[PDB]
Amino acid sequence: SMSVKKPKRDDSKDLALCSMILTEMETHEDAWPFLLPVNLKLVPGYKKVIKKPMDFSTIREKLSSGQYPNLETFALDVRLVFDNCETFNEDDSDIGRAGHNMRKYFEKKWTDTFK
Repeated sequence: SMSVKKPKRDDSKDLALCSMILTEMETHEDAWPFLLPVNLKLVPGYKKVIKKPMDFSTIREKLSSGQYPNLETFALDVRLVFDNCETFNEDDSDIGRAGHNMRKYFEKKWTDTFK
C-alpha cells in the first residue's frame, strides 16, 4: 500500500531473457505454422472466428519496439498463439500437434528461466 512495498524482484534482464526464449521458439522445427500472421484473405473463417490473431513475427516486433510493459504481457501473447491454434485446428492434425508441442516447449523454458 502507500509507502509499503514488497522487496524489489530484479527485472533488468527480463527483455533479454524473453528475446532468448522467443529465438528458441522461432528455431524449433515445429514453429512453421506460427512464424507469420495467418493470411486473412486466403484462410476462410479465420478473420471472423479468431478475435485476436497473434504470431511469432508480431511478438518479435512488439518486443523490439517496447510494446510489452512487463514479462507477463509477453507470456500472454505467446499463450494466445497456442490458444488460437487450438480454437481453429483439430488436435489430430499436423498443425494441432505442432501447437501442443510448442506450448509444452514454451512453458518449460518459462518455468526454468523465471520460476
